Amino acid sequence: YDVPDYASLRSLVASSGTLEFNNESFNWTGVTQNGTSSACIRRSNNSFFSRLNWLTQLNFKYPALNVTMPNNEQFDKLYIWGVHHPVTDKDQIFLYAQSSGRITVSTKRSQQAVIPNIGYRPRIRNIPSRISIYWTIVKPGDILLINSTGNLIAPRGYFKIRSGKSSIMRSDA
Amino acid sequence: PNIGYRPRIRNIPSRISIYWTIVKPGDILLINSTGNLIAPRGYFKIRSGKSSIMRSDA
Amino acid sequence: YDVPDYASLRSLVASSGTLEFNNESFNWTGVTQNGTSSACIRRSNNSFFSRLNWLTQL
Amino acid sequence: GKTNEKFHQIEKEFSEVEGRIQDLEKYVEDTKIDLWSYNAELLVALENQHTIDLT
Ligand SMILES: *[C@@H]1O[C@H](CO)[C@@H](O[C@@H]2O[C@H](CO)[C@@H](O[C@@H]3O[C@H](CO[C@H]4O[C@H](CO)[C@@H](O)[C@H](O)[C@@H]4O)[C@@H](O)[C@H](O[C@H]4O[C@H](CO)[C@@H](O)[C@H](O)[C@@H]4O)[C@@H]3O)[C@H](O)[C@H]2NC(C)=O)[C@H](O)[C@H]1NC(C)=O
Ligand SMILES: *[C@@H]1O[C@H](CO)[C@@H](O[C@@H]2O[C@H](CO)[C@@H](O[C@@H]3O[C@H](CO[C@H]4O[C@H](CO)[C@@H](O)[C@H](O)[C@@H]4O)[C@@H](O)[C@H](O[C@H]4O[C@H](CO)[C@@H](O)[C@H](O)[C@@H]4O)[C@@H]3O)[C@H](O)[C@H]2NC(C)=O)[C@H](O)[C@H]1NC(C)=O
Ligand SMILES: *[C@@H]1O[C@H](CO)[C@@H](O[C@@H]2O[C@H](CO)[C@@H](O[C@@H]3O[C@H](CO[C@H]4O[C@H](CO)[C@@H](O)[C@H](O)[C@@H]4O)[C@@H](O)[C@H](O[C@H]4O[C@H](CO)[C@@H](O)[C@H](O)[C@@H]4O)[C@@H]3O)[C@H](O)[C@H]2NC(C)=O)[C@H](O)[C@H]1NC(C)=O
Ligand SMILES: *[C@@H]1O[C@H](CO)[C@@H](O[C@@H]2O[C@H](CO)[C@@H](O[C@@H]3O[C@H](CO[C@H]4O[C@H](CO)[C@@H](O)[C@H](O)[C@@H]4O)[C@@H](O)[C@H](O[C@H]4O[C@H](CO)[C@@H](O)[C@H](O)[C@@H]4O)[C@@H]3O)[C@H](O)[C@H]2NC(C)=O)[C@H](O)[C@H]1NC(C)=O
Ligand SMILES: *[C@@H]1O[C@H](CO)[C@@H](O)[C@H](O)[C@H]1NC(C)=O
Ligand SMILES: *[C@@H]1O[C@H](CO)[C@@H](O)[C@H](O)[C@H]1NC(C)=O
Ligand SMILES: *[C@@H]1O[C@H](CO)[C@@H](O)[C@H](O)[C@H]1NC(C)=O
Ligand SMILES: *[C@@H]1O[C@H](CO)[C@@H](O)[C@H](O)[C@H]1NC(C)=O
Repeated sequence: YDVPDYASLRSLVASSGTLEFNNESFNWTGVTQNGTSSACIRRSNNSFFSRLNWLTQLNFKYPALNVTMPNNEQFDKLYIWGVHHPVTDKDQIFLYAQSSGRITVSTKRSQQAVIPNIGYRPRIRNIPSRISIYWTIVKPGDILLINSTGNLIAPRGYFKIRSGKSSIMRSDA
Repeated sequence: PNIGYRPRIRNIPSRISIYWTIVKPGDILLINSTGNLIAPRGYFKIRSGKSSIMRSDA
Repeated sequence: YDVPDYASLRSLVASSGTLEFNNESFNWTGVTQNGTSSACIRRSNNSFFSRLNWLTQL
Repeated sequence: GKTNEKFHQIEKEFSEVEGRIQDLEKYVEDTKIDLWSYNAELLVALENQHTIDLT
């Protein structure tokens, strides 16, 4: 993976001091969820990140995903989603069945539009692809709308965020 | 432009992104587009002074 | 609307402290200017931002 | 009556949480406030020491 803004995500998560992950039931229809990879082994089995969801074509089809998730609670939500960049046009057609993907995650106050960039990268653990990870903060009363047509690493739920005295440290003591 | 859906505000699901351009004296502003352009109507005069902005309810 | 850099535009405009808008005659040919919207009402009529211009096909 | 005037400064209070830039502005403002708070304590305590001594 490769976070485009590593220091920004590392600061607000460390300042919250909590990882209370709550699962939310989305409506991913027409796609195959729970995609696994051979470079991320869990209990001698192929697995992925536990807080993300890899979406893959179903019966050589991939309908456009228009799934909303309103925030009716009284605290801010931190959604962690990702964009997967393939290596070749053959792998893009094999995985998402569309030669040009696009991901749009928008709220009432902000919008994020990330287009995948197919290309080669240096191999890490015999994998030449990369994943870019973005975060979205949803206010109370705001509505999270996720629209994409491929190459989307869907989130599994929201991360609770608060303000406290927590911080981060780099030491070997 | 990025075509896509957004949450509806005042029964409108579209968005407008706003950018600013500063033109120096002697510089030439060239605007080229083929669609989805919100054209400006004129320039805004800008100077340097003691002005500022403030958020209060007094 | 949605400004990609809200704090940058809000800072330089407030530091200037003036809004002397001057109209400039452009050359928008082949398009229909003065596009209006139903979500921005002015004097019980459909209108838009007074400092912008919406371009639509002709 | 020996004050100094400042017109335009950075934003010192924030509503939406941001990344590195918002953390830097909250640290520059906190550095100036704590340094001037110590300078006010040292100036008053030094002047009070001399005023009692001369009296
Ligand atoms: C565009 O340019 C890039 C350069 O960045 C090329 O990327 C290289 O591609 C080659 C071949 O595809 C890669 O080589 C592969 O490396 C894998 C990892 O190597 C480690 O593991 C092996 C053991 O498996 C060790 O021996 C090795 O020392 C490393 O520790 C290997 O697993 C691959 O093995 C394959 O070939 C061998 C024969 O040599 C077979 O026996 C295997 O079964 C398997 O098929 C392979 O060697 C290389 O790592 C890539 N990166 C770099 C930086 O070079 C792109 O390939 C190129 N584009 C095109 C279209 O060619
Ligand atoms: C945000 O979320 C929305 C909601 O899903 C998405 O909207 C869908 O986008 C997909 C994009 O692929 C649309 O699928 C395409 O629809 C086209 C519309 O054609 C219909 O209408 C015409 C009349 O205008 C009829 O004549 C025609 O028969 C259809 O009934 C199709 O033309 C497209 O066809 C393409 O795919 C087929 C394979 O299925 C190829 O054979 C074709 O050659 C062609 O390449 C395609 O089916 C879908 O219709 C949209 N839904 C709605 C409700 O509008 C947004 O895309 C999404 N935004 C983003 C950025 O992802
Ligand atoms: C992809 O996913 C997004 C989710 O973000 C969908 O967006 C929603 O779309 C629906 C329908 O298109 C929207 O619902 C509409 O809301 C409008 C505003 O609602 C306010 O005003 C009405 C009074 O007009 C109040 O009753 C209401 O409480 C709100 O205060 C309504 O004006 C619309 O009314 C239409 O339907 C009714 C019947 O229910 C008719 O009587 C009307 O004449 C009119 O035709 C409508 O209800 C909704 O707001 C959108 N956003 C969200 C966050 O849900 C996209 O539609 C979806 N893409 C596709 C292709 O489906
Ligand atoms: C910056 O500003 C410049 C100045 O206007 C813009 O340049 C124009 O760009 C448009 C883009 O659409 C050009 O329009 C296209 O011109 C093509 C050139 O074809 C001519 O030349 C060939 C020989 O090379 C002749 O054989 C042919 O008959 C033409 O005389 C056309 O092929 C295009 O056709 C497309 O549209 C028609 C519908 O009108 C379709 O039927 C076609 O299938 C095809 O899709 C089109 O007409 C225009 O020519 C450019 N002008 C100049 C002077 O170069 C830049 O685009 C602009 N930059 C940006 C980023 O906006
Ligand atoms: C999921 O989306 C499909 C769209 O075809 C819709 O029919 C279905 O009711 C949705 N399910 C839920 C739980 O929203
Ligand atoms: C995906 O896996 C999770 C747990 O790993 C499970 O709760 C969920 O039902 C699975 N979904 C599908 C479609 O298999
Ligand atoms: C506007 O552009 C057209 C291009 O067709 C040109 O003929 C005309 O002279 C221009 N008008 C002005 C005022 O520059
Ligand atoms: C657009 O409106 C302005 C004032 O609202 C007017 O001066 C201008 O002539 C109009 N242009 C067109 C093409 O109608």
